[PDB]
Amino acid sequence: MNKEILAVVEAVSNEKALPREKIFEALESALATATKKKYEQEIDVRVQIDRKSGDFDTFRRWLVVDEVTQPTKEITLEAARYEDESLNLGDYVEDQIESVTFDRITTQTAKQVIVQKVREAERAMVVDQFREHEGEIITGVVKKVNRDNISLDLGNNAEAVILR
Amino acid sequence: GPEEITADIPNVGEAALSKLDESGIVYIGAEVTGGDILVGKVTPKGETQLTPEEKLLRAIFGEKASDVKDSSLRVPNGVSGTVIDVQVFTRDGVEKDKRA
Amino acid sequence: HYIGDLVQRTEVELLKTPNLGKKSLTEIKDVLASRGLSLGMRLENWPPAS
Amino acid sequence: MNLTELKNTPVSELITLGENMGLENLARMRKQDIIFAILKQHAKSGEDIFGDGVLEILQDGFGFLRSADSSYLAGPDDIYVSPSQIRRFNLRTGDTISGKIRPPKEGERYFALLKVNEVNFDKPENARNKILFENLTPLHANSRLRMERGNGSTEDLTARVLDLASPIGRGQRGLIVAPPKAGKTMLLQNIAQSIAYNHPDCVLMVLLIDERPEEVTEMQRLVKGEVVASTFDEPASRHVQVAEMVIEKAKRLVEHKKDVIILLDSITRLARAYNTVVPASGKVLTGGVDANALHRPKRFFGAARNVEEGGSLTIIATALIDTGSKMDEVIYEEFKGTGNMELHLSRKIAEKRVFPAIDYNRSGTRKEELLTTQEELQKMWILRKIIHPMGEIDAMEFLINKLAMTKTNDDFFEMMK
Amino acid sequence: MNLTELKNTPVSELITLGENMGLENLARMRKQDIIFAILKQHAKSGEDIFGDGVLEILQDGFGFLRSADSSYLAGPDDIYVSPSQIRRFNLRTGDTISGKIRPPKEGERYFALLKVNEVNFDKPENARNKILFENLTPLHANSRLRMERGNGSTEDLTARVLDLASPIGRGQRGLIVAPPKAGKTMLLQNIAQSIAYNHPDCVLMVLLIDERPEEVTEMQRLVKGEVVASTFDEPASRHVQVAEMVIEKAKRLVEHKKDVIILLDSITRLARAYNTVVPASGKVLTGGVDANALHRPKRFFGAARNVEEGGSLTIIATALIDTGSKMDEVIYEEFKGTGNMELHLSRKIAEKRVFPAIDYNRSGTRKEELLTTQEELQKMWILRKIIHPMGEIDAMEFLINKLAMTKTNDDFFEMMK
Amino acid sequence: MNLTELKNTPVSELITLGENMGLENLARMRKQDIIFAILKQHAKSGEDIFGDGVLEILQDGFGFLRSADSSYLAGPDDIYVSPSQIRRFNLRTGDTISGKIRPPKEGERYFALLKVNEVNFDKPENARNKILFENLTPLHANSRLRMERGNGSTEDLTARVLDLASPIGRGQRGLIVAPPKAGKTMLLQNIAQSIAYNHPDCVLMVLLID
RNA sequence: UUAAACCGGCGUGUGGC
Ligand SMILES: Nc1ncnc2c1ncn2[C@@H]1O[C@H](COP(=O)(O)OP(=O)(O)O)[C@@H](O)[C@H]1O
Ligand SMILES: Nc1ncnc2c1ncn2[C@@H]1O[C@H](COP(=O)(O)OP(=O)(O)O)[C@@H](O)[C@H]1O
Ligand SMILES: Nc1ncnc2c1ncn2[C@@H]1O[C@H](COP(=O)(O)OP(=O)(O)O)[C@@H](O)[C@H]1O
Ligand code: BEF
Ligand code: BEF
Ligand code: BEF
Ligand SMILES: [Mg+2]
Ligand SMILES: [Mg+2]
Ligand SMILES: [Mg+2]
Repeated sequence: MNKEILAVVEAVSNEKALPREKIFEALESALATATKKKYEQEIDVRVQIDRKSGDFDTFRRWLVVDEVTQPTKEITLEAARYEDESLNLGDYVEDQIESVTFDRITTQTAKQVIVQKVREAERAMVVDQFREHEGEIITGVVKKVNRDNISLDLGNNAEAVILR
Repeated sequence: GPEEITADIPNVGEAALSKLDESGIVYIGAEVTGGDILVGKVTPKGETQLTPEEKLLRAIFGEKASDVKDSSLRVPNGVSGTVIDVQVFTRDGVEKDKRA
Repeated sequence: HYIGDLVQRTEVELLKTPNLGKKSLTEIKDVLASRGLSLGMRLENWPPAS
Repeated sequence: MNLTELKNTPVSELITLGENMGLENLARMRKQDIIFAILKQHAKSGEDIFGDGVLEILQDGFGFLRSADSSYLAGPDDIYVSPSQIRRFNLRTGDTISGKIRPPKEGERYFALLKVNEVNFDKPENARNKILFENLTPLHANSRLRMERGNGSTEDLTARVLDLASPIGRGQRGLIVAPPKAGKTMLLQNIAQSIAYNHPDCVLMVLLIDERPEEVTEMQRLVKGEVVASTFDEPASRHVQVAEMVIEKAKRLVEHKKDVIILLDSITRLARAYNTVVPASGKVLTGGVDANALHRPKRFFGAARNVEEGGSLTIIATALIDTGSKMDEVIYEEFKGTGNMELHLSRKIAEKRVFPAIDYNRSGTRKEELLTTQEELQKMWILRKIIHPMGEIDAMEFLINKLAMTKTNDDFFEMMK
Repeated sequence: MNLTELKNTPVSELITLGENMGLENLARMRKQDIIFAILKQHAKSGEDIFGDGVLEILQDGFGFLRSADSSYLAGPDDIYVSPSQIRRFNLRTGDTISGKIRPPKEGERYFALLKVNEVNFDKPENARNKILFENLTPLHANSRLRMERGNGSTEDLTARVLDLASPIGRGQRGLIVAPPKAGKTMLLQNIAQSIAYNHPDCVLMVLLIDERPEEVTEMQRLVKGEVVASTFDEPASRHVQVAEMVIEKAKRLVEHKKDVIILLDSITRLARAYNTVVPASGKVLTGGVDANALHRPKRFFGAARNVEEGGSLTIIATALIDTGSKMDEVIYEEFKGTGNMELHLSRKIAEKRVFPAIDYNRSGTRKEELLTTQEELQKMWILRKIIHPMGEIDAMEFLINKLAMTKTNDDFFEMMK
Repeated sequence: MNLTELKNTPVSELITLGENMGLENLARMRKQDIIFAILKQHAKSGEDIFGDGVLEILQDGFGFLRSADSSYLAGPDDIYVSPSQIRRFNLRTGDTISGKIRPPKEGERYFALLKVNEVNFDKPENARNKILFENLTPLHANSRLRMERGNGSTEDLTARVLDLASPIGRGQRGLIVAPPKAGKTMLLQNIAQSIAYNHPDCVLMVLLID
């Protein structure tokens, strides 16, 4: 259960590209995408798994907007009387508690989101490797040209773009 | 990889999983009308040559891969019925499920 | 009883309805708006069946 | 209504009040659980309850209104505070908040505070526009807090001796260095009683950490003011909780320009708890204390200060020696240099049934000229000059005899003539 | 009938009674298994059995009536208690319950208690409407419990010395700090015998944790009262079980306004078991003890208190030193500050065949003026004044010689004249 | 503008200046946090801020401009210094740098120093071509730094006694060996005051630890 | 380059008309 998730976050190789905080926010996103599959109601669900202390506890986001379609995520600009919300924007609820726990498709979603997150961390790494020269002349070969922008390479998988 | 009968079926409604037990085989006495899953035979398809991160990840998350393969038997379109007897036979060495 | 009167009842009368909290309101929002209907729609012909 | 209004009275009145409310057998559950059930029924009667408590902020952003009589600990009557109040007013830890509360609907946890009506015994407008505590300008003790009672009791000397050894004032940082079985309990008792009787203007906040429950009951119903304590019944977690909570309450009360006396005993057990609840840095110091184990204790100790704008925070934390091991002594050392007020008690004289045995030699106060008038300072200088060249036993018997032969301190000056 | 009524007698009478009941060979199974089979047959005769035991509550909500002679442990005669009784009366842990029981039908486990007839030797109406234990008001020892026997035995001195070193009373919290091979066994033996003979009004509850079975047999059939013990035959689980069970029984008996003496030896092995059964917090303290490993021991130790309303709980838990390692000493330290009653025994004098070797110097009692009259207190003060300036061996030989030269303690006062 | 220019004054002027800038309630956050928000708004007005601070170099190669009034510690107004400046001028630790700074875009951390305008109260050309400190030639105290004030105060003696006990000069290495409760505080106080009054040419840098 | 939508071959045996 939660001890398994703790073992996973202890066993992640890129603890430096993705420390505990990014790991449990990635699991937030993973459980959200999993709840997208648990219920046919497409609802954004933060779950604040509280990595260090304990395990997940499911919430429900109100997505404040005057519309009413998918009412699990519909609140008008001022519907904040009940539950002492008293907030126009950002007031979100905790209605459904302890939803479907980890199953195999939940692990599939977690796996894909954590691997794309490792990819995003490597993108931050190449950002750092291309930075420190912001505002300097640099050499670069191009890869593709488009009507709105062009792609450029420098070496070491250094990817950049030049807009129109 | 081998073939499994894990009842965790992806991309399927809960109404279709209602007849299934914890193992993946419907109980003895639950009637079926249309094409409804009664064997949870979902198995991986994803090829080898995955990066070390992929292998370590799928290992630390249990034993999960491109398992989305339905590969499940349903009733033929047109025939109803009520299951009254289940028969399962394992190969020597394969672990016996709880229903067997 | 009939939503023929609740169709003329928007979401401003949901949490003011007595004892509509977290899970009961969740069910009300789910089993009503997911079937193609919207909670609260203005019309003027429900009495004469027109 | 107010929880403390139901808490000042024993479980018997709570039981009969619940019988008035018509509920299940109340005596079976705990008395604070009785109060929870009683407030639930009172809310069922169709009225908004009025609650109060000091704020405790968790990581999630919401708050808990811990009550005074519950020793600032977790309870079923801890009012939930929605984050919206922290967004509007940003009430920090220790802010005494009073306002309207509602019952918990099912699947909820506790009562929820709807609207604040009183912020630290002041209007809520002063809560947002206010200068902070760590943002203040610390200073020395300007105003003197006299200690003698004035009617000449036997333990009244235990206050006079302080006024004769080293004065105590607002915003000071006091240490009480004493071994076990020395006389610290009765000392802080009469100190609190004298502060309350002679100076009822200041807010007396006596503190007790990891003592006998009988001691807690003797302290709560003997002195004037709020008595929050955490005995050995609570682990280091609740110890550090109550400690930081009372210190933040004192911070807020000084922010509201009020004087707070914090008599704590002992600081060594607090330091032990802190060293218990710190992450390991892969190394240990001399005595068995972690490296960063002193940072938060030092913060809690240095929270006391005298302010230019208004209010004061004066802490008197007792240090414990003669424990056999090093680590406690280490604490003592790390605490002699941070506090600007030392007071040392004698056990070698206490075993002789000679009370009170205060170390007149190593006692002292930094910037003590601001703690007493001119000619009284001259006379105290001459008196310490007289006390110095004689032996320890000599000075102590002279003290006890000639002060019990007197009634008040200025009478003592006029008798030494 | 009652299980203890079949338990006071050996296995021989149980065997012949089972032969009277006409069953399979009884001597083959265990004697408590014999009692189980015998009660099963007695229930087969068409009668409702009358059972009794103290309640143990599991997570499921039902209860077990553990018997006294079974050392408050799991047995085949542990009466099952349906949750409906916990819904009606809410009998907590340690409540001595007696009532009607039925045999277990097949596929069941044990006997089921139908209707309670006696709750803690009182009517069941007092069980629901009653003030709780942790809800009481703790106080100090007001009434003095004398220890001397009165006929002048050689080990009678071992009681007198206590009355001469530091008095003992109701609601006190006593520690016995002694190394191995010092004389704790015979000491607590004659202490229990003197409490029983001179003060038969109070409930003597001697406790034994992790000792020799021969010691358990010597303790059970020598002193007055119930003797529950758990030797090394049981792991830390059953150790903490019997400990919490006797402490909850004492809590309930004090709730019923009765005095309970709990002589425990030793507290260090109990602390070791507790440290064995706590979850790891990813860190260790000095000596090899977990952080939260002391919370529950501290609770069990501070359960003792003197009550305003009625009853008292006085525990005398023996502390063990000179074990070579640190952790045990650590326990001792964490236990000197919580107990308000210390008593220290000497092994350096015990090796000299000088018994009893009680440390007269570091022994003491807090608020000991409430433990003895006025002039006797003056005389004890003067006697300690006389004992102080002489050496350790001097004080101890003076003690033993001049007290064996006396018979009683007031006779000792009148001989010192 | 300059952070210290907003730091010499208490939190009250900072609060009214933020009210002039039209922001959220400033008194709620800390006064140095007030300065951070105020400089953020000042940068929002479309102007390049002028900052200054002494350089602190981490392992990554970039730098932080710690301010004087913040006790040379970590703060929200610590100007980020890109490694390119350490590549051009190679400003070492302790170099008082003043120059143009920009606001932090979102997802960034603090203000970034664009171009240095003042290096240790001198032109930046002297920063690259300069002889180093551990590269110097150490010597003894040649010039004498007198300590007596000259108007005869009671603690003026506390300076005179030094001039009568053992003189003090430039480049010296002095120790003050004293037990607690001896009079070190007032001593160093009047020492600093006498050095400042009688010798205002030298840079007085008083230090206090714990 | 980006966005949206959709994604029985063979033999054998038996029986019937
Ligand atoms: N001012 C005093 N007058 C008389 N006795 C005192 C006084 N102070 C302490 N005592 C004695 O000290 C004992 C309690 O000491 P205690 O406060 O427990 O010291 P510590 O806090 O160092 O353990 C009491 O028995 C009491 O007789
Ligand atoms: N009052 C006493 N009179 C005579 N001998 C004693 C007395 N108390 C203890 N002893 C000696 O102590 C020994 C038993 O010590 P024991 O109680 O087992 O040590 P511990 O204090 O470690 O439990 C016996 O052999 C006995 O001779
Ligand atoms: N020249 C002086 N005139 C008057 N009082 C002095 C003088 N020097 C020291 N003192 C007194 O001695 C104390 C010294 O305090 P402090 O400077 O903190 O000593 P230390 O630096 O050793 O801690 C002050 O409280 C002050 O009252
Ligand atoms: F025995 Be003292 F209270 F440390
Ligand atoms: F060996 Be003894 F019982 F401490
Ligand atoms: F010597 Be003091 F602590 F400044
Ligand atoms: Mg004490
Ligand atoms: Mg023994
Ligand atoms: Mg100093």
